[PDB]
Amino acid sequence: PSLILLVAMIGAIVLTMHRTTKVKRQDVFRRNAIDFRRTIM
Amino acid sequence: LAVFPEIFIINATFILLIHGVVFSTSKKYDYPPLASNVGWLGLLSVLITLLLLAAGAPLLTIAHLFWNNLFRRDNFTYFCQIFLLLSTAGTISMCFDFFDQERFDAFEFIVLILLSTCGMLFMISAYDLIAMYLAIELQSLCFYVIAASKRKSEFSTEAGLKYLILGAFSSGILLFGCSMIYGSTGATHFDQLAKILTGYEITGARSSGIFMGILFIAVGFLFKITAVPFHMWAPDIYEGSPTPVTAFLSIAPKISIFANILRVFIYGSYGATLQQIFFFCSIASMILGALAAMAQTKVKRLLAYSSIGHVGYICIGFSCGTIEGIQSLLIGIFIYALMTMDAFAIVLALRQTRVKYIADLGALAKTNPILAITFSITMFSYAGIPPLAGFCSKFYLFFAALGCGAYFLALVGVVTSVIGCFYYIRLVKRMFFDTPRTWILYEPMDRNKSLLLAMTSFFITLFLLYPSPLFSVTHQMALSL
Amino acid sequence: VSEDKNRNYAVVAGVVAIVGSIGWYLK
Amino acid sequence: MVGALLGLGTQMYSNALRKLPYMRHPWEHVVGMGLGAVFANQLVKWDVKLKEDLDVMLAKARAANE
Amino acid sequence: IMEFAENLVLRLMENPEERDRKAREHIYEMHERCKKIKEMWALPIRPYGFWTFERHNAQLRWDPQISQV
Amino acid sequence: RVKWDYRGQRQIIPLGQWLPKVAVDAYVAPNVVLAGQVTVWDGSSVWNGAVLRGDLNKITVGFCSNVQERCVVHAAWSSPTGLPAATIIDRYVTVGAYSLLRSCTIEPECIIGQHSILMEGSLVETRSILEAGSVVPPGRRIPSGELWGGNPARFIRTLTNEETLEIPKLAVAINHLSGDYFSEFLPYSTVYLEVEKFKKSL
Amino acid sequence: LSGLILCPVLGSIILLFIPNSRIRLIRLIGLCASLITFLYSLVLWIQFDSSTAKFQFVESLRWLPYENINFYLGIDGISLFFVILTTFLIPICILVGWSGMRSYGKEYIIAFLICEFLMIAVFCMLDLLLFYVFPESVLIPMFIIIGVWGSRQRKIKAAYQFFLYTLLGSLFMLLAILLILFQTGTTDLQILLTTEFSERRQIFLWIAFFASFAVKVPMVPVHIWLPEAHVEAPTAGSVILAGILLKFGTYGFLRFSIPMFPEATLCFTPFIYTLSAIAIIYTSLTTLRQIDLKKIIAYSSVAHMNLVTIGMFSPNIQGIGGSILLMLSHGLVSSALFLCVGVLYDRHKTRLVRYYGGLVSTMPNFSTIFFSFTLANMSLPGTSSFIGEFLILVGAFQRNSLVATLAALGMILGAAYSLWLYNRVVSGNLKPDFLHKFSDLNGREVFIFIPFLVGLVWMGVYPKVFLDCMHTSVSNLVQHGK
Amino acid sequence: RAFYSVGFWIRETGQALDRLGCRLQGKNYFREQLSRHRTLMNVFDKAPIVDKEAFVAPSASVIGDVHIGRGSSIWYGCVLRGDVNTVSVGSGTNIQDNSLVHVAKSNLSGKVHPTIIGDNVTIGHSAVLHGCTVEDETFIGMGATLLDGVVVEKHGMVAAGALVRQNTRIPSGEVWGGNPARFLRKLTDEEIAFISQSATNYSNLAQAHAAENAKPLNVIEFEKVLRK
Amino acid sequence: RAFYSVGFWIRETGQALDRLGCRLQGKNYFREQLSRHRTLMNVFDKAPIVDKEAFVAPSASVIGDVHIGRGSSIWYGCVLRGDVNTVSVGSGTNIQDNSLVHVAKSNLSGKVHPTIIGDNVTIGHSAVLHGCTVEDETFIGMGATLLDGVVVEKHGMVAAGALVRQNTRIPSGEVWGGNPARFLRKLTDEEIAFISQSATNYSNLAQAHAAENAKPLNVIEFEK
Ligand SMILES: CCCCC/C=C\C/C=C\C/C=C\C/C=C/CCCC(=O)O[C@H](COC(=O)CCCCCCCCCCCCCCCCC)COP(=O)(O)O[C@@H]1[C@H](O)[C@H](O)[C@@H](O)[C@H](O)[C@H]1O
Ligand SMILES: [Zn+2]
Repeated sequence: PSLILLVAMIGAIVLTMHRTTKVKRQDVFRRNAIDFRRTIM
Repeated sequence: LAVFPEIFIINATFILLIHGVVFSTSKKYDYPPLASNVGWLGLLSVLITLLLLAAGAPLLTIAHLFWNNLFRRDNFTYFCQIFLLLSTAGTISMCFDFFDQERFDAFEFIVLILLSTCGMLFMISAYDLIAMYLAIELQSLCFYVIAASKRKSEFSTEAGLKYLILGAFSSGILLFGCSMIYGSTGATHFDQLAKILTGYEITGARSSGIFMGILFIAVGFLFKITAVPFHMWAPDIYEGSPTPVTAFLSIAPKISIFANILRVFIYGSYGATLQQIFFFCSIASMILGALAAMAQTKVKRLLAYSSIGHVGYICIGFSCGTIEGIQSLLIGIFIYALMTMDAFAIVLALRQTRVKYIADLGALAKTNPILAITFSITMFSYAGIPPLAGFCSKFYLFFAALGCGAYFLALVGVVTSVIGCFYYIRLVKRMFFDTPRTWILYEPMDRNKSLLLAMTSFFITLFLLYPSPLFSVTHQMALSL
Repeated sequence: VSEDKNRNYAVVAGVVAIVGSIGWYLK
Repeated sequence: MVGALLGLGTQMYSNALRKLPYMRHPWEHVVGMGLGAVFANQLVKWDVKLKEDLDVMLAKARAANE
Repeated sequence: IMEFAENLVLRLMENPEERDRKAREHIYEMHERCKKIKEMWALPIRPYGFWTFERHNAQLRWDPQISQV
Repeated sequence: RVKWDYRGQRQIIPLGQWLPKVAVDAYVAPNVVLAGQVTVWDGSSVWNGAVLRGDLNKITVGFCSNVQERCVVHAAWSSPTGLPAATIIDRYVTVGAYSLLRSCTIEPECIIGQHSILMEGSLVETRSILEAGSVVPPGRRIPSGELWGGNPARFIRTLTNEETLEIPKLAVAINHLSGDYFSEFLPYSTVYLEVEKFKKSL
Repeated sequence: LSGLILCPVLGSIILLFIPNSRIRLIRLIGLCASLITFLYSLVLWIQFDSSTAKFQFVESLRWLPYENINFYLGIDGISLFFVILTTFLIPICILVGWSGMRSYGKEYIIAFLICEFLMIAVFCMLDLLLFYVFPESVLIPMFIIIGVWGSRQRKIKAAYQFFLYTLLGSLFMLLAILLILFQTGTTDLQILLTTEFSERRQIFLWIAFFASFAVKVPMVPVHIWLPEAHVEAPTAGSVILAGILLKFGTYGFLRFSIPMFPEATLCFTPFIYTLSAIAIIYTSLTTLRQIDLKKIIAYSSVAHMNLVTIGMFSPNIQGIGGSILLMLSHGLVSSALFLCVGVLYDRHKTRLVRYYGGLVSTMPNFSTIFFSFTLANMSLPGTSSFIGEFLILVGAFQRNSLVATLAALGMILGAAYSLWLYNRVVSGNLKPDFLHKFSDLNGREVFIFIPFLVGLVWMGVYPKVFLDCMHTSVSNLVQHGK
Repeated sequence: RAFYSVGFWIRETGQALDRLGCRLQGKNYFREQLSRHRTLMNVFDKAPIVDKEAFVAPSASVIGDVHIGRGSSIWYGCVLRGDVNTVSVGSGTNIQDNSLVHVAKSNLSGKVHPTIIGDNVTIGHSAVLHGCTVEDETFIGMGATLLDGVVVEKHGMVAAGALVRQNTRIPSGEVWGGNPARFLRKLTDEEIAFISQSATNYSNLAQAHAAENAKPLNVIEFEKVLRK
Repeated sequence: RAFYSVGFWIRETGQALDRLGCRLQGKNYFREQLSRHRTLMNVFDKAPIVDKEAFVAPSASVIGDVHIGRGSSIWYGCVLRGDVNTVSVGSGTNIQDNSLVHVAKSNLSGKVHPTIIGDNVTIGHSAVLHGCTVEDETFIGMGATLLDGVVVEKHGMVAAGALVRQNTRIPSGEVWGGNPARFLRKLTDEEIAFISQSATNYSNLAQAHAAENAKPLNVIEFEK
């Protein structure tokens, strides 16, 4: 049951983090050298 | 000692969980996706365990402190646990594509698979209703979580939700069975419950508490292994959830719950009184497998119903308590697991498709023809075509059913297996000899699926040429029970 | 005539693996 | 033994499934499968030994003709 | 003839023990007919692993009247 | 700017998130120039000198769909008139020698013969053989199974179904040749060794 | 036999590591491996002693320890030349495929999927469980041979309800095999011979084997799979089908019906009598209705095979000798006719039958050889098939000759339509639309014809070397049926 | 120890050299993936004064006497052999892929006529400008074959695959075409609008092919494309 | 070829051993996407043979069985891709540019025959000669195209943009310059002088162009 409470913690985290932290708050992840500056759409 | 397979895979999961969480939440490493890095170390924590578990074969029974309290390891638990870690090894290996290609930074899916594998390692060696339930629910809870993981597509969320409902209700039934049995016997340890339930003869001796208890335990289990009268969501569970988590909760809980059934129903309670429900479940499971497989389109749901039907073909080995029957059941789990790991490795190789049916599965005879050969091999294996391994599984199961005098069970098995053979031969023909049907092209599979598909395809075709090791293993496991 | 840390460690550990395993299948 | 041929196939079959040609040094790591086949046959022998032991234990059990 | 047809036939010879082969096969299968009839009979073998702990730890706690006197 | 780059010419030239990914078993002859968005698919064969550029849209050759020697395949900006004009050379299409393509969406099982110039929106229908020098104006949907040709893309003949059955055999024969060539190249190259020996001469 | 047994599997697997687009090597070496396995089959023939109830070259390897259901490999009597015919015929399929490119028909794939001697296995396999695995097992190789390089006449398929019944019948036999296996632990065929069953159950087990067999055997209620399987089969898929896959059912009856269930066989003699009789009558009259050449030869094959059945019944040593020798002569004659009709297809590239005309101008040597084998499929007295069929007939030896009187119609209509169809094919200067493309036969073509004509004549003028090497075994079988 | 493992670099040279000991079954592998290709300038006796902003594709062997204007491109695989007679390219003339802008020595009568291509001249893929002068702001067709002395007037597009015979200098706006030198039509004004649009867009598109001249460090740093 | 395949295997293991058995020590030199078309004379079990006085341009690939004689030239971008049957190019020919000479493999639909190019043949740019037994002192035009089995006889000046048809044995000295192959005019003698002198013109222009060097200053610049 210790492991089951740990799995409940991991589960409530991976489920209901809701993209509100490093799950997606890392960055939009947009880089410059990989862009074409829209001169050619 | 004696918990070194558990002590390790629990420490390793913590080392991976802390290592993964520290890095994924790290500005210095640009918040990297720790999947496929806590993986790789995940599946090695499996192999090092499988090495810690296989080596200490006499050492697993090294203490008594565990015996009459917590859990009893023996040759059956040892061999079936080397299998669970091996079948968890395949399941993590096939996912490596699902981590990189599919955008998953969620590494803790790995550490949850590892915690579930520890829960299953404690299910196999579970030797007390309390331990059986606790390990069952540890693995079922890890699997509810990792089956409700994908939060973008709503299709996986409701699938995981009905999986949680079905699993929690199945566990409630199983637990009420444990309650009735304990309440009517005052003993939960299988070593204690065995002494009471010798000469119980429910249909002849009035014992309603123990009867309803064993019935509810059998119903909870037949829910967990998604047998026919209680599957009730299993097709939608396998279809909606992502493909690798389906490959996990579709092959490993079967192995584990079936080993647990062999423990409680062949040692904890041994009588022809309870296996009647499993006989009925076998009949209707082979029936439903055959017919619904004839009816389905979506390859994920087709594999769902095929797995239900094959779980049926398993329980005919339990529908008679003879050593030949139990050994047939064990042969059937190994040849159903390796074949299912193969089918799911194939379904995972075709990541490019969305939820698509056998028509979109077509053209594989043209694009990647060796993968089509492998897929036909696996589907034949399910059908039971003689020169393959699934035939050996179904044939030894039917021979045990005949030697056990259940001639009608063998009859329904053979008619359902012939229906399945026809359906899968027709499927292979439709895939190979006609029906081009829109030619969806696939990114290539990675080495991890490649070796697992290749080794398993070799195992299925070159099995009858050497069935001695597996037959010896399963007969030793049956004797040990 | 040099390298970076955290990779030469990895190559030394890979050498330790194959040398160690040789000793294993050798014994 | 036959494990050597099987491994070269497992590796080549793997290459055939990823679309890659049938070429590289892993075909020389199929010697590991030759080691695996020898171990599997060795485990067959060990296993039938243990099963004969369990079978004589069973023969001792089951009322021992009484 | 052709210089060796005589000894060209001694590539088999009678060696008639292959019937004792089936003789002892039959012993095999006469025993094997006891494959499926056998099952659990022992309640005296180590599955009686409870008392060896009960007698072992009964004195420490969970005891009615020993701690009294 | 200086000339004679030691690198030669990199045959796979990405730009702005656009990698012309080559699927394996696709012999991309070393002279070619992939650029922008050119998704060549399984079993394809981009032969000598065949450029494949990249615009707002994306080139894509299909299964077994070879682009033979010295064949330019570009795409117009958007051409939103009737349909988005992203060249899709779909399965088994044998774009023959020294042809030319732009924003046309060829259909399965064609044979775009030698020196056959094309243009936008020329959806050459399925199972269609084009004669040599098959020049096409924008929009001329060459219908199914119909042999064509002519400088303004004038129809010529409909084809017996035996030739239509033979077209896949020609595509897979080209693919056999492509595999025979793919067995001539290795994953990485040995050019770097020569370049290092050049640098150690400096 | 110990080492010389596994020639085709070793050859196939060690060639699998030679993809080799340049076909010459794979063709050459696959053909050499086939020819040497045939050479070892024939030296195994020479190795035979026609004097023992035991099986000639017995070998085994443990397959599952308890009850030891192991690869028990005997070649006495009938199996001796059944495996010989198998090998005799497999290089024929390897040799009908010297096609130049053979590209879509990837040559190494057909080499590897014809060079599987599971037919050798089943004919030597002498424990009816693993023996069961093989005829059902050869269906996976047969299905790929039947359509992957097979001519596509329809969306390739078999009657689905009939196919489900055919495989259901095969698995029904499996339940019977297990019932006998656990009936007295009897693993293999020697001890299934020795043992004795309940007469009440012998009949059930007999008909349960008979389900799968009489599907493999083309009896009247279920035989439709031969025509539909052949007209789509490739040139070398029919040569194997007629050659061996029909012998499967009759050899199954021979080994695992007659000396297995003597009382059940005694009881069901009239059953198989009438079944095979009416089957021969039907398949004799049918080629009236059928104009398709492949269907014609397939139905003549049904006729001959139900003659094999109407003869295998007997405790007549002559009876079962005629049965097995009609099997040999049939694996020669129907496969030679399938070779014929395949050459006649390819040289004409047409799949109508009214279109084969002016053959004496295009390929007159094909006319000669086509007669040399259609006289045989009607069993010209003098041919091998005559010795076979007339020992089938005299099979009414201890009998009272009432089923020979139905074989009357069965064979008279057979010979009649044999001559009618040989005419219909070679008749007249019926000018076809082939654009003066004569397509004279090849030297390799007349070669692959050579061995069938040679076996046919060598039997038809001298059946001793085959009736000998057999009599001891069949007579032992009969006394166990006594 | 590491860096002294160059012995495996030396060991590789052995197993690699083993290609010589293995090229005996027939004369095999005379190719070695060599280094020298005197391509991007290949000055015969006159040098190109191509600008610092005129993107030439490293495949384009611009031989001998050539001059390209600021903003004009010389696309992939287009040989420009200005070896016997002068060549020139105005600012914005995008000589597209597979071109053959190699001039002449003569053809049956003198006709030296150094090829001069003006500004904004969108030349098509696989074009063959053997010996014609081309005027400003015209759009030659992909596949065209412009023969000796064909003064392609301004804003007059040549059709796709449109071979033009000798001396048949097209008029302005007259869209030419056909295997023989015949006119087709006078399309529209939107035609010239799109000509200029495609010219400037191809100019800035060639200015987007700066990755073609990236450095090893910059190539492997673009290989970060996996992360994004 | 079998031993050729084995050679491919030993070389890969060798290249790999260098690539990551010694470039492991800080070297990404192997990873540079350098070109491979510089295999001008790409090879098989059959190889391309070329004599001394035969300029081959480095922008041009010469694949398959080739027999480049004396004076012949393969200028910038050409592809003498002739795997199936030998490209038996004669002496003194002049491909001149991005032309193509194919016996390129099909499904034997027309039994592709070798391309025996003659002598002093000044083939023009973009010509797509394909299974062409073109004889000696012949001219083929700019942007041209040919088809299977063609035999351009002596002095047959095929014109620009032309598309000669299959198996058409063009007569000796007949000018065919159209998409449907069509004789147009008996060639004049001044054209004969031009075609027989442009042969030696390029013969000298190809002995020129003197690639045969290296440009390290540019290599040092492109290094930085
Ligand atoms: C005469 C002809 C034959 C001569 C002998 C021929 C063969 C001998 C056989 C085996 C040699 C040993 C190993 C075989 C090779 C294994 C793979 C080694 C791969 C390797 O370099 O990655 C090292 C780590 O490396 C080990 O993780 C550890 C790898 C340790 C390998 C040490 C090898 C050198 C020391 C000497 C051997 C010690 C052991 C001696 C006894 C056993 C010998 C087998 C790290 O580099 P890196 O940062 O650039 O990382 C690589 C990354 O590994 C690649 O996967 C990527 O593709 C690449 O882009 C880059 O990211
Ligand atoms: Zn020129």
